[PDB]
Amino acid sequence: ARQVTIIGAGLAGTLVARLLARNGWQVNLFERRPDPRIETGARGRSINLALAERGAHALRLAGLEREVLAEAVMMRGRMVHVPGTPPNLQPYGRDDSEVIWSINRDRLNRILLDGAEAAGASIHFNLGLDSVDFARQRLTLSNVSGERLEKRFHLLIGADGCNSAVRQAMASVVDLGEHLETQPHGYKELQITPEASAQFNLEPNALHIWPHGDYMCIALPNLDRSFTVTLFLHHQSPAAQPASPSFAQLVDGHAARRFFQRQFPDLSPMLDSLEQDFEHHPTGKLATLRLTTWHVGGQAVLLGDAAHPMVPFHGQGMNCALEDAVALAEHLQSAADNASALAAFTAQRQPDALAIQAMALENYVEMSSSPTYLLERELGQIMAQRQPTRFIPRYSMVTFSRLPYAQAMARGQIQEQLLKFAVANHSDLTSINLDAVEHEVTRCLPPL
Ligand SMILES: Cc1cc2nc3c(=O)[nH]c(=O)nc-3n(C[C@H](O)[C@H](O)[C@H](O)COP(=O)(O)OP(=O)(O)OC[C@H]3O[C@@H](n4cnc5c(N)ncnc54)[C@H](O)[C@@H]3O)c2cc1C
Ligand SMILES: O=C(O)CCn1c(=O)oc2cc(Cl)c(Cl)cc21
Ligand SMILES: [Cl-]
Repeated sequence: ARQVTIIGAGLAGTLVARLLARNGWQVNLFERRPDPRIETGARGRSINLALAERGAHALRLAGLEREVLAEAVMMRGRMVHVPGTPPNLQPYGRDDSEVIWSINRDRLNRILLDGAEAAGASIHFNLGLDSVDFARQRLTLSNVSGERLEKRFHLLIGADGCNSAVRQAMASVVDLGEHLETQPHGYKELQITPEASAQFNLEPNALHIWPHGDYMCIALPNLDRSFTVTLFLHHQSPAAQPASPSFAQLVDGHAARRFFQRQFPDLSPMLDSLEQDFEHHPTGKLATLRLTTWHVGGQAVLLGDAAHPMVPFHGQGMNCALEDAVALAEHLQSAADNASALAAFTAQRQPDALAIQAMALENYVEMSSSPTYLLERELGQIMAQRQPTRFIPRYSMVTFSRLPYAQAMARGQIQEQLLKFAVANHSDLTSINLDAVEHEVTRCLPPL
């Protein structure tokens, strides 16, 4: 039986542990945090995420989809809250088969842990990777107190998140060709209780957005009708706009309350614990990190956030990480050797990770910050109606299909240019020749 050591019992690491263990690999998975399945007297994490077709299909292959979906809330569409305008749902797809699912992060992680153990993986908690000696094939782990433990390894999988210790260890034996693109927005998680969401008639089966140009709020529903709200706001005000809102200006919870009362007046009354949440929940950091290299020979490989940190504006990081886990297990299972598997996995996934990193950055303006847009959207709908196997909106290709991200991006670019050019010198749809636009669709977009 082939042996593997996985660092990080998060989403990708646990899924790849199950896929490999059920194929007979001897799997040891190491996690810095305690086992979340061991109930303590501490209050649990209300953190949630959007599960889409890529993630759901990965869970389906693993035999875990039904269990995960049993505690997921359907989000049929985007509910945009602009003061004055009544909120009106913008459906994501054609029917309820084209939806996204809101799931509690910790619940997803517990289901994956049970799944990895049921397949035969051994999971070791309270052990964070500190260093790797590639030449001697040993690694060093430690608990929070720094009590060290050394282990021999044969194949090392870094599924240890955006601040990957495996990636840091690889960077000492190979040039990873890392390019870091910092994101000016920080984030803060806030809560809407079930009583407040019901009192204000906040739709449970939708993804909610409060756009505000350079900043915005989003909310995802929970099974109990509470919502987790995320504020995206610049860490600091730029030199060009010193007065512009930023986390630096929000000195305490009371300052945060005044900011919400002014900028998000229909949201502030639903946020009963705004002051406490603001002061007790730390401000998160966002970034895009691109690597030229994801592996060291046949010895180690990165996947998920360890390989390609991305901004969260498309809700695709976990989806991508689960898609990576499937691809990695498939390559490892069937390759001539580990070195061939890792090189093939990297070559296949790198262009797709670059594509979703670029599309995630682009989705921010779509959510937060039109006259030409409406006519383009209108013409796009007719083209999707006339040619449903050729004209598929980029959001649908990314969210509801398994088309490689790079292909979704390439087809999306053709569509965006086609629409932009077609509407360019026209006031309305009546002056636009629909057959000439459809001609371009049949000429430039092969059927899927
Ligand atoms: C604000 C925000 C919202 C998001 N919303 C969505 C969404 O709606 N949909 C979506 O698809 N994605 C979303 N994402 C992205 C998603 O959270 C990540 O892409 C995903 O969790 C990556 O999975 P992973 O397994 O690679 O890493 P992680 O889930 O971070 O797991 C890494 C694991 O490694 C462990 N670890 C770290 N260092 C060590 C070490 N040295 N030794 C041992 N263990 C270690 C960690 O404790 C953790 O258990 C969001 C991200 C952010 C920041
Ligand atoms: O474009 C939209 O209507 C939503 C995009 N999105 C998503 O699907 O899941 C998400 C999760 C988060 Cl955290 C963010 Cl910021 C956006 C999304
Ligand atoms: Cl994301």
